Amino acid sequence: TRPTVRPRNDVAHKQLSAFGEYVAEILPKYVQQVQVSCFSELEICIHPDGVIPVLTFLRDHSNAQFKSLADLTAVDIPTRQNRFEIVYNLLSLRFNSRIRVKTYTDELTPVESSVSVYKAANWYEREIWDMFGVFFANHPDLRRILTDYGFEGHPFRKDFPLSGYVELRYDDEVKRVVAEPVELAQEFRKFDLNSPWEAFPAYRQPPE
Amino acid sequence: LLKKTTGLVGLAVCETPHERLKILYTKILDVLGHIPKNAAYRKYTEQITNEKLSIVKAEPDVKKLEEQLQGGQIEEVILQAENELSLARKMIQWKPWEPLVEEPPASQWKWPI
Amino acid sequence: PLTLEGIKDRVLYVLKLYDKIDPEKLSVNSHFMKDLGLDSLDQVEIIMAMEDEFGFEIPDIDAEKLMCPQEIVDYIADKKDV
Amino acid sequence: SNLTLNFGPQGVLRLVMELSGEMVRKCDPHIGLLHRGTEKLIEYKTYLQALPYFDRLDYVSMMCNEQAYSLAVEKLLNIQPPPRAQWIRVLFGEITRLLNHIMAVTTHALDIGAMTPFFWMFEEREKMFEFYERVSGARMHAAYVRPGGVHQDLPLGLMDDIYEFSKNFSLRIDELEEMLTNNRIWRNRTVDIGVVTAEDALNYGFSGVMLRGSGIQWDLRKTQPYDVYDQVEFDVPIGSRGDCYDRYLCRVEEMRQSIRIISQCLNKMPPGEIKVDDAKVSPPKRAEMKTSMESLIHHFKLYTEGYQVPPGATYTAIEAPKGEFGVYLVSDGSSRPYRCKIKAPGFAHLAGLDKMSKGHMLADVVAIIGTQDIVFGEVDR
Amino acid sequence: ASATRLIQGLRNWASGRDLQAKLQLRYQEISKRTQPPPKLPVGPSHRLSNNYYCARDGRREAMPPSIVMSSQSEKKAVSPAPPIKRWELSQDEPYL
Amino acid sequence: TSVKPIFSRDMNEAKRRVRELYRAWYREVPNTVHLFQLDISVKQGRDKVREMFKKNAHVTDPRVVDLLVIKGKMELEETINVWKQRTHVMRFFHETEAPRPKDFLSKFYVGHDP
Amino acid sequence: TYKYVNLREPSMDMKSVTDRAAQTLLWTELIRGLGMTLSYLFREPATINYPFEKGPLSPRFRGEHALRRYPSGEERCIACKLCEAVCPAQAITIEAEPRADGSRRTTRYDIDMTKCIYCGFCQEACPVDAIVEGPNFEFSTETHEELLYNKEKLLNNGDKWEAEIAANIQADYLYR
Ligand code: SF4
Ligand code: SF4
Repeated sequence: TRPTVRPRNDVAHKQLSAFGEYVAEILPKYVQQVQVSCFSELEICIHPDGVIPVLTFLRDHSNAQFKSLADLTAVDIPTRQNRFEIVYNLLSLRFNSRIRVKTYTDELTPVESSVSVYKAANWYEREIWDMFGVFFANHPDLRRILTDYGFEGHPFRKDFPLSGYVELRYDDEVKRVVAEPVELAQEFRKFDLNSPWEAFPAYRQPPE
Repeated sequence: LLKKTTGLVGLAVCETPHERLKILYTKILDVLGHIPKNAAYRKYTEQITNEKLSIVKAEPDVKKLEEQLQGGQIEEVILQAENELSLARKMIQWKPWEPLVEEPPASQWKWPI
Repeated sequence: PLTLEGIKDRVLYVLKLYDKIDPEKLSVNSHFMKDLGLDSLDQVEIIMAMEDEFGFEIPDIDAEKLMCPQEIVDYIADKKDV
Repeated sequence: SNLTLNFGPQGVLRLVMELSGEMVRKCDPHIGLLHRGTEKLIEYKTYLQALPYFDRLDYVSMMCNEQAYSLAVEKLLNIQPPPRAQWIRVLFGEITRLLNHIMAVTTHALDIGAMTPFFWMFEEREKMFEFYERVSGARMHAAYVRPGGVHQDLPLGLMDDIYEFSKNFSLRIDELEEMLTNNRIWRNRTVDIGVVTAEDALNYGFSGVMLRGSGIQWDLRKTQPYDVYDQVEFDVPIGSRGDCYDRYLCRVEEMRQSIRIISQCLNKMPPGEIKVDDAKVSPPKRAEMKTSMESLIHHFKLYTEGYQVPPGATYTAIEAPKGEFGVYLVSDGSSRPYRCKIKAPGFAHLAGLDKMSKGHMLADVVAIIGTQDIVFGEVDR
Repeated sequence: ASATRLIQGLRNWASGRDLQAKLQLRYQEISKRTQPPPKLPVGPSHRLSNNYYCARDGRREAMPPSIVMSSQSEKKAVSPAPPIKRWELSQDEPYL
Repeated sequence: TSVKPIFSRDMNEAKRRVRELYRAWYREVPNTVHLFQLDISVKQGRDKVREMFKKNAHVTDPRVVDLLVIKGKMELEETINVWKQRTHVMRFFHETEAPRPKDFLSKFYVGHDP
Repeated sequence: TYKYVNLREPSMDMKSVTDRAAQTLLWTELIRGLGMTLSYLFREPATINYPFEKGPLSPRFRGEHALRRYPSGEERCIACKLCEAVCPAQAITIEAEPRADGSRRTTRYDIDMTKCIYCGFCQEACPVDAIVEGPNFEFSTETHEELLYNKEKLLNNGDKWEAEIAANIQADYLYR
């Protein structure tokens, strides 16, 4: 498996497993899972009440020192009762490392805003309001950032269509750009591309 | 040696880093004594703070203390000790050594679905 | 703000400028919800018309308890001397 | 009372200023004017089909974002490119870095008023777009760096022209630097302007020059290295005061060090293939597509279905010229992504615009919007 | 390259640099637009023996993420990696 | 079935928030018609605000009406601060749209849509 | 491995202080900038004489689409729909049926050139080299629907541009 296969880094794998044990035993109040991927990336799956205690720990503890917030993300998974999966990507410059902190919410439970810890989130989770509808409590200026001002709905929810429900055009009667129900000259053609043969036996889920 | 600048913008040069780190490390341990003993945060933070404080008490030089504390300039070691002190003062209020507040739902971290 | 008859007639003048209230059916003790047949937002904009006339901010906890114009004129009497 | 201005869209940006005469008390950038819903359209398209969206995010740093997405997909696939494809990726990534820093420095000088080095350096930028058109067929959006390597091998005589360009480009940097660096008017527009402390730069999620102008010694080509950046020799410029002038000097020195890297990549290009020799990921050659049965089946299934990526989530960050460019890719096991969050540096930089323009004036706002190299395609997605 | 030596000397004096050595206009020193045809090499998997795909499969050697902790002694405090080695200053041109 | 609240603890605090939001919109509508120089009357804009409040009147969940009050606050912030243009204000008045068929018979005549 | 830009201390002897004051009072670096701009005044400009002179291109260039034929007049396209399957913009719409001699051919082959992103996945997915993205970039129109090509327009593009398309494919197919 020399030329074409990506080489495994067992050193960083063992180090991130040890640090995952470390975070799981310092903070047992919120840490629900700790997992390390096969390409050596650490995920800390926590409870949504501990967004501020976990992220302030990793920012401030001298073995962690995750000073930088790289990215803040939500993922919509409609088969869960807590469909939204909030992802914090953190960068430690002292230990040259990256950690993923993952929590969850549904449409109505608010998540505590991490602008007290990382001010970078002041737009990021604001984006999560515009795109997903996840409210963030105790945010300084929470409003839409990317969609148009009168836009109803949250676009990156997976029950939201690819096109919108409204389209704009200039109307000369009212001398104004107006919104109308969307009608395409050609429908977006849904392709069914999934092969019916199993690709990865390692990821095989056990049946019922 | 009177290091003229730290290199980092907004971080001024501390004149006496040894006494400052000794005061901050003993204050970390004094705040950290209020945590129960079975908490892993107290044991780990006492361990790393005692290692750092023994290294500070072992060396009179600033620069060799920088090459053996292994944390960059001495002023950001001071700033990290301040961050650790504020963290321990928060960790007293949060009390995170307790058990898990709520089990997750059954397929909450199952991926792929 | 001086005489209670003037304040009561001014409250009735506000309510008779309000289009949805029947002027014949309107009395001093008539309830807004179950006599006059008004929405809650009708009563809310009545209270805002009273703030336009009398010129003082009425809070929320004591604007919900104003269910007849007698309670309104007694509230204005209690926020003044008369 | 105090003044409130609306510098509207007459990229593009809406600005709501709260001013106190000449000063700036509050800067609210209203964005979303180029929000096109890229990372929702990625969800319905395959990995090869989602590749050309990354060309159009940072549309002056095309092959860099191609490289970051290709590294994310190759990390989830557990495959690696051949060495020649890696040296080609680093070569064209540093050519892309020259493109982006010419765009950055010359438009930052154009907005302040120095309109001449714009025209002087876009001829060099025109020659590098000819390099892109020779390697891929399009001048800007190449769709060249793909998961598995690159799409097609270098045409014969391209490296001699990259040599002839790189031999002369340092004089172009020198005459740009002659026009601007020691110029007292350029220094008066950039020295006291937007001083960013290192702790607030780490806290605000800044990356790249926005960190390194403030003295933070962080470059992802050194610390978290990708394809062959541990095999090239270059220096990382570090600022001292965290202002617009140090960030200007950092970008000029990154052009210098990119020329150094391009010289080393021209002298160290290895022979070999340019795609991964797994034909279940990268497509076979057209000569063997038209002769072999397995290769025709793999051509059919890669250009209709695409490769299935194993289920998993990754955050792959590279050092784009604007900073840390990241792709958080979530794969559910199919041949289309489940999720693709696109971290771009300009979003966090434009979030920090409000702190960077406190206590400054109105004509310093254009200098601060210049020192953060803000392309609104990567900001609004 | 067509400028007379008076204009060329005025130009080199005004710039202060030797501009004919490094001209930003391209001339006959470029590659030919018509090239001889290539012969691209095959990769390492173009073999007729010892070339089973089950010994060079990348997508199927990737595993699900190993769960370190789940909710279903005097061990050392650890960091996610050793601390970052301090960068050495350049010897080429440190501006020092 | 025990959930974490957003702002309100029951329906009465939520109706307090709905009531204050309606008060703020009712005060804002004359300024909105004035500075956007809209062609509608003040009464017609107030009827549109009454229609948009009564559209969601069936909700009996405190968290849902909490998020509705928050989104009405965001719309009011985009109206007071001149962030919306005239087009965004007039998108509530679906003027250029055709009248939709209401009965069975005209919907039978025009197409297949129930 | 790092270098400090802008960490020089200026000298403080009378020589260098007088040098900096002469630079202040006599505007020496401003004269340096004037000298560089005067140097570019006496250069030959980089300006080509378009439309009579054209910018240099390569045989890989991705311009206007065309449908090629075999050297017997038979069109190469056999309706396999790989090009609309891989089209990242869904700009290609294909409909097919067997024609009168039983051949697998298209009845509809549309490319919306206003949807097209000009990335050439259709020419590299095509197993028979039928659709190509040829050399033409000067095909601007005065009307939007003139950029909505059907099969007849693309076959006329192939018949118009085959003498150049075949030479570009001849010059480039060994890299593919
Ligand atoms: S060039 Fe790309 S976008 Fe255009 S028709 Fe071909 S595959 Fe589609
Ligand atoms: S143009 Fe080529 S890829 Fe498209 S349907 Fe025809 S033969 Fe297939």
